[PDB]
Order: sequence, then structure tokens, then C-alpha cells
Amino acid sequence: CGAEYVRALFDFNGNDEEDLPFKKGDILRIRDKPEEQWWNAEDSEGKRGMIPVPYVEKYG
Repeated sequence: CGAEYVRALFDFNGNDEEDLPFKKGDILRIRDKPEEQWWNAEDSEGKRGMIPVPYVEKYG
């Protein structure tokens, strides 16, 4: 896409440290990147959290 679009192939609704919940095949937009591992993305609910980049992928 381009509009900071990332898909979560993995699942982890959990929240070890206030992480961002998601499943396999979820859509999450890339907002900011406070960390090098976890980025602040927005799930399909305007929920901004630190989603794992290694758990999600980049869209076209």
C-alpha cells in the first residue's frame, strides 16, 4: 500500500508489557516506532500499541 500498512501473520492478543493484541492475518497501520523491535501501530480499532515487526509484515 504505502499508508503505513502492515499485516500481522502471527497471533499474540497477549500483552507481556502492554503489547498490542493481534492474530494471524490482521491489519495494523504503522504510526510511530518508539522501539527497534516493537513499533507503535494501529490495529483495526484505532488502538495504538507496540506491535512486533517480526510478527507482522509490510504491505504493498
